Amino acid sequence: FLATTLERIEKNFVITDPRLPDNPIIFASDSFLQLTEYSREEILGRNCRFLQGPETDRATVRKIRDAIDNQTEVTVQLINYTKSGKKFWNLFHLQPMRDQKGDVQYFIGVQLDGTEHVRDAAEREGVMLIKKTAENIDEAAKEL
Ligand SMILES: *[C@@]12=NC3=[C]C([C])=C([C])[C]=C3N([C][C]([O])[C]([O])[C]([O])[C]OP([O])([O])=O)C1=NC(=O)[N]C2=O
Repeated sequence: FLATTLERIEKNFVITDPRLPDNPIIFASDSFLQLTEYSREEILGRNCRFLQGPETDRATVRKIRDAIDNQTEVTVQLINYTKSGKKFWNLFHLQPMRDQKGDVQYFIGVQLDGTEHVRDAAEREGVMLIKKTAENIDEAAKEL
């Protein structure tokens, strides 16, 4: 699956379609593929939960479930795994994308990878970056 211009935006993100069974990934940027080690054909049509593994905090996963069910934004940190099983920390931001009547049409997820759980200045700078990125992608996705 060749990258669309959207997917060549130089940021780590995915877009899912909550109309399709299990809210699957339909767009995944090249940097997301580089991070996770999967090809685009391997992850399209799958729910993002395949990135989770034994050390993933399930309490945090439930925070994300609740955000999606209530169609609201969330920002959390959790451990995720690459295809080859390497752990990374994921500073993750979710937000819905709404149409001209205000209904959610897609979800946008922005991921910032790190080697540790961040706090204080590193957390603040991380969250500044992922929120700004989410806004950029919301604009890009308006024409999908
Ligand atoms: C995945 N990012 C991500 C991006 C979007 C836009 C969405 C909608 C979800 C994710 N997930 C969360 C996952 O798909 C799921 O929502 C949760 O596991 C909670 O639901 P379940 O049914 O499992 O309780 C992401 N999960 C990750 O682990 N990493 C991300 O990058």
